[PDB]
Amino acid sequence: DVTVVYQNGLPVISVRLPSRRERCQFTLKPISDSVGVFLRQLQEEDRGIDRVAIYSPDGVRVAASTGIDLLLLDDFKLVINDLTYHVRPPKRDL
Repeated sequence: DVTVVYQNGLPVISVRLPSRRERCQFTLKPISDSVGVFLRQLQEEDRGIDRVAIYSPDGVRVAASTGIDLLLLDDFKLVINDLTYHVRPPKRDL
């Protein structure tokens, strides 16, 4: 799976990327990082990623400008190449 865990107050997203078996974790800043920033970090991590996107649980594409704080208010789907991951963050205030 893709997991979301808060460490030292910040969300840490751990992902399996297509080109290696070792998982990679991405620490994000909810107040300043955006969806698009995180997708760019993923692509920079693994050149074997041809395509990456995030969708709502209802399957609607999430805007790249959206803050990570808003994204982590509820579940989401993370598409990496031909795999879709249902991510379930821990629900926190805002």
